[PDB]
Parts: sequence; structure tokens; C-alpha cells
Amino acid sequence: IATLDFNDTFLSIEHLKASFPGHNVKVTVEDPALQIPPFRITFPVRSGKGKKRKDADVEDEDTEEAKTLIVEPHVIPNRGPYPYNQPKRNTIQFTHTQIEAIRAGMQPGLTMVVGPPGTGKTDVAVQIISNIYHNFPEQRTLIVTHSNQALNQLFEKIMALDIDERHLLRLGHGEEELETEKDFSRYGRVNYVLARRIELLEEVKRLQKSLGVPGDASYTCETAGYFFLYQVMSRWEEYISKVKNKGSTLPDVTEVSTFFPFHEYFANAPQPIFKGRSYEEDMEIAEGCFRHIKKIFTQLEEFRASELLRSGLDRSKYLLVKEAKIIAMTCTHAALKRHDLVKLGFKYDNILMEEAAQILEIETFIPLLLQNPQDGFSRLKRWIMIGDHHQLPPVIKNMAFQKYSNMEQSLFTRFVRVGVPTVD
Amino acid sequence: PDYQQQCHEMAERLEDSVLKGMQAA
Amino acid sequence: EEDLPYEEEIMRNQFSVKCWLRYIEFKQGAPKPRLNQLYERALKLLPCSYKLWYRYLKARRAQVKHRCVTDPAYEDVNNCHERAFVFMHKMPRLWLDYCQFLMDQGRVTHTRRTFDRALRALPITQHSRIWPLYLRFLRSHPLPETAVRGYRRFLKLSPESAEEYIEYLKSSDRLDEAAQRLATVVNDERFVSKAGKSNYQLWHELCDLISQNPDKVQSLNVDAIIR
Amino acid sequence: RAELMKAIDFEYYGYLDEDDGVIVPLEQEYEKKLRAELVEKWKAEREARLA
Repeated sequence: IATLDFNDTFLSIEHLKASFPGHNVKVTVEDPALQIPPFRITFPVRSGKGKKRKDADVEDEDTEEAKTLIVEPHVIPNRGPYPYNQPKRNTIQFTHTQIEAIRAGMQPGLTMVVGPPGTGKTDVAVQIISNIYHNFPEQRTLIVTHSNQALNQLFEKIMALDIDERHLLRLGHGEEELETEKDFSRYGRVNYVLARRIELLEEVKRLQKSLGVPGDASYTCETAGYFFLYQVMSRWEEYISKVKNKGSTLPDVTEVSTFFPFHEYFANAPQPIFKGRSYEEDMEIAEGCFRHIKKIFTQLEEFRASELLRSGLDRSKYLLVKEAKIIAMTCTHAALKRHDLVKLGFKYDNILMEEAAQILEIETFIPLLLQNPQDGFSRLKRWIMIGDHHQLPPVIKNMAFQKYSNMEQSLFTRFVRVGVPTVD
Repeated sequence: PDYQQQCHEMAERLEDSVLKGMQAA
Repeated sequence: EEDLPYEEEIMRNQFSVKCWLRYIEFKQGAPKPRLNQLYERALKLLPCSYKLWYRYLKARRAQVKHRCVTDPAYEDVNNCHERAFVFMHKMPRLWLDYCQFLMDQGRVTHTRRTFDRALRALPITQHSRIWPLYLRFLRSHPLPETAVRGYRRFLKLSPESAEEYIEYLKSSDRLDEAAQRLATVVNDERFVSKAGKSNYQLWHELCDLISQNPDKVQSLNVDAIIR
Repeated sequence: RAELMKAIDFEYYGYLDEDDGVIVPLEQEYEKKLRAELVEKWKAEREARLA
């Protein structure tokens, strides 16, 4: 993938420049004041279309274009006037080797990260998951760990970033043993979904009252979703047609606040909603207010099926195949429940394995095949293995199987021995 | 007959089987 | 001028169906685009009315269906139907009618979308109405992936439809899938047949397809099944 | 039956016919052929009516 959005991975453009030694950083925006993270980076990819694979001892020239990074600073769209709409941001300044691990891990194929003690193994892993989630919201990252302990610490750090908890699912023994008050079990997510559905419908009830719309829009997700489609969007398009002038006159900044139909709904947000400073600033707030509204009904539309499913039981696995995007589980649970997961039609695009050096080969292998092929093609695009083959192997109790059968050799350690490239 | 029904059906089907069989072999 | 008696009647007594029908009949003598603008205004006033939406879309379709197949006016009627789906909710009639009208336009892409939105919108009880038309629609196209997914859904409500699905797989030459389903059916001895076929005959039919087609059938241990 | 009903995600309902992508050209190509056949029939019906 040539063009990747790295989101909050880079604290600054200087951090980005330090993270690519010997690369020319070409920023698309000349104005330094607009070079604020997040940054989208287009890397030059050597396209295979062209010269037939010959004369390889002709060393390819150090063309400046090949080292020129095209960096696009972009502004995260306003998600609404409430403080909780602000995205959580990474605070860790990753090193160039860690950035290379993050870069490689976002690409299709095999990424191996050899992580010595204290080099930020868990921190690199969380940032990879976040970046994939923002660049590819339809894709799913499978997290597999050897131990509950590794699982918990990884999961908790994921919760500190801008990731919607509805997509987070923990599967295993000791689902209750998380150091968080939130139940991430299959049943726990149902409880979350059902509570959040009721809360969002009360927001629709406030919105219905604030728009003066007669009826009961808040009765069902069906009534709520269609309420959005006519009542919000016609009032929005009326608003858009009034403020986005159809004629050669500059738009009046006061028209943004005056025609805004959702003032009474957003009266409980921090005031003033509109600042009156520039047309562009207040319009992005206005669009962000609409994006906040649009987000609510998007969740309600997704939850509309959970309304139609009568038992809370059926809901949990419904979430598992489509709704949950970041699924964290132990190797042991993956082994025991492979037969169930294959039968349920579970599907995933990316595997991230933390502490892959401590997992047995067969236990490492089983997560690859938890999904049925699609038309004989594997859905699996990315396999990220993070471990340290200079730390402990898997524990073998029988000294003979350990030494003479190489049973303590991990698949991670084996690939290093075969000579697969690693980001150290 | 139940028995003879399978006799007449498979007699025609065996000839089809031999024809497709020689093509496959 | 001549609108004003009926406008005063309607605005004073919006619940008076007779006053609505009087003005609609009056507009039927008038040129019909103004009747459409009346319906636009009426649905702004009274969107919950089953009678207003049904009559509007019937009138819209009956006028437009004589035009050229590519005429934009069909998309205007579609935009009415989109808006109709928003207000009417549970009322089955419009859900059926719009999918039928898009088949008249040949809009295969949009017809499926309206079926898929109808399934998303409504409970499984309403789905049971949708699926007879939708499966009959799906069969008419070389779109076998879509028809496979559609057929599967119905089977746990309708076992006899598995015969129709196996016949669909046979006619689509998807004999490997047909062998998998019918072997499952032959093990599921509680099955129900529209022809009244015995489980031996279903197993016989299973072996008829299989013995003809070693090349196509590949997912099954044929030797084990016949033994 | 409850274990099996629990499995039923919208895969079984079929809605990724939109999202698999490749189905949409397949739908459009048949829709264009169907549209063409309908236009020719509609012309032929008008021709028979006029005659």
C-alpha cells in the first residue's frame, strides 16, 4: 500500500523526519503552521510493471524520488461539540525502528518485530491496531497472545486510544480478570449494546422534541433511523441550501448559527457552539454537529438487528463475526474454540501476535486457520509477529522433548533461523 | 419391478459411464 | 382562486377524509402535475396516512409507466418511494410495490437494494412476506452467489425450499453444492418433500448426480457415502 | 436449535452482496441487457400498436 494514514503515530512532523533517516520529507503543505499531525504518507513503491527481471547486478541508482516521502498533513474532522467527541491521541514518541515496525505491520504480508526487553513491544502493537482500524474500518485485527497477562496489558492500552469499545471483544478464560470495570465478555458487550441503544434513543427523544417533530421517533431503531432520514436530512439540506449561497455573494458567518436547526438539541453542549470568528471554523463545527448526529443513528442502525434478535444470547455471536473488529484472545482459547469459530463463520483480515516467541509452533499455527477460505482464497492479508527469540522459549516439562525434538523452538524463532527479515 | 427399474436405469447409465470414463482415463 | 374553498376546508378539518377526497377528485379534473404537488403538500401535513402514500404512488406509477424506459420521471417516482419507505413503517403494501415497479424498470441493482433494505428494516415475520418475491426475483438472473445466500436463509423456515434450492443448484450446474445440501437432507431424515419423495429416493437422487459427476463433486467422500 | 440461531449473523441474510463488490458489475451487466431487451420490447409493442 503506497498511501497510508498514520493517524496519531507521529507526535509532530519533526518526529516524522527523525523517524525516516536518510529520507527526503516533502510536505504537501508549504505553510509550517498547518503541518500539525495526523500525517498521511505516500511512500514510493517500486511497481513490478516494467523491465523484465534481468541485469540485477546493475545496481539501481539512488534516485532522489525513491527517497522522497510525500507527506499530507490533514485535519481530523470535528466529531461534534461535546468534549468526548475529541479523539484520544498517542503520547509515545516512537523510534525509527519502532516506526519501521509500525509501517511494515500496516502493510500486507508477514511482519516480524524482534522486541528486546523495554523496547516498547506492547506500545508498537497498540499503534499498529489503531492505524489499521482508522485506515481500514471494514477490516478486522485478530489479537492472539500466549497468556492472559499479555492479553490484559495489551487490551488496556488499546482502550486508552480513540477506539470504539463496541468493536473490542475479549474471548478466553478469565474474561472477568481484566483490571477495568467494563465487561468485555460476549454477554458484557450485549449489555453494553442494549444500554447504549437505550441511551442513544433518549438522545433521539431529546432531538425529536428539539425539532418539534410530532410522533414517537424514539420507540424503535426503525422509527429512529427513518426519523434521521427525513427530519434531520431535510432540515440539514434546507440549512445547507440557505448557508451555502447559490449566488455570487460571500456567505454570512451569522447565517451558520441562525439557520442551524439543532441549537435546542445541542443546548447542553459547551456554549457558544459557534464562535463567529470565521465562516470556515463555524461551518466545520456545524458539519461536526451533524456528524455527531449522524454517528448516533449509525450506531442505532447497527443495533437495529439486536432489537430484532429477541434473545440476548443470539446478539453476542452476531457481534462476533461482523461488529467486533478488534478481537483479543488467548492461544489456548483459540485452540479449544477453533471448531466453534470455524463453524460460526468467523472471518478476519489481520493477525497480531504479541510474545510470539513464547508460543508453540502448533499453537502459533492454529490462529492462521480460524477462518474458512473465501473461494479458495484466504482473507488473511497481514500477519504481525512480535516476540523476542533471545528470551524464554515455550515451557516444555519433559527435558527430552525440549532438547532432542526441538519442541521448545517457536515458529517466531524458526523464521529468524530460516532468515526471514526482522525489524530489530 | 423395483429390481428391474434399477436394471433398465443403470443399463443406460453404464453406457454413459463408459463413455465419460474413457474420456477421463 | 378555485383551490381556496378546498384549502380552507382542509386546513380547518385536516382529519376530514371527505374533504381530502373532494379536492383529490377536483385535481383529477385539473392537470395531474398539480395533483402531485398537492400530494407533496398533503404528505408534509399528514405523513402517517396510509391512504395518501398508496394513492400517490399508484397515480405516479400509472402516469409514468407509458413513458420511455430511460426517462428521468421514473427516478422522480423512485424518490417518492424512498420518502414513502421513511414514513409508512410497518405497512406491507409499499414494500412489495416498489420492488415490483423497479423490476418493471429493469433496475436489478436497485430492486435488490430495496429488498435488502426491507430485510434490514423489518422483523423476520415481514421477511416471510419478502422472500417469495425476492427468491423468485433472484432465480431470474445469473447471480448465483446472491441466490445461494438468499436460499440458505429460507431453509430453516421452509424445508420444501431445499428441493427448490437443489433444483436451482442443478440448473446453475453447481452440482458440488447440490451434493452437499442433499447429503445433509438425506441425513436429516425428518425432511419434507413437495413430491413426497422417500429418503431412499433422495439418497438415490444424491447418487444419481454424484455417479454422473466425479469431476464436479469434490467435497465429499463418495466411497464412504455409498458404503 | 438455539446454538445454531445464535450463529446467525447477517451473512446468512446475504447483505454483503453489496460489499463483496464483484457482484455489482455482474448485476449491472445483466441490468443493461435486461434494460436493452425491455426497450426493444417497448419499441416493438409501440410498433405493433401503431400498425
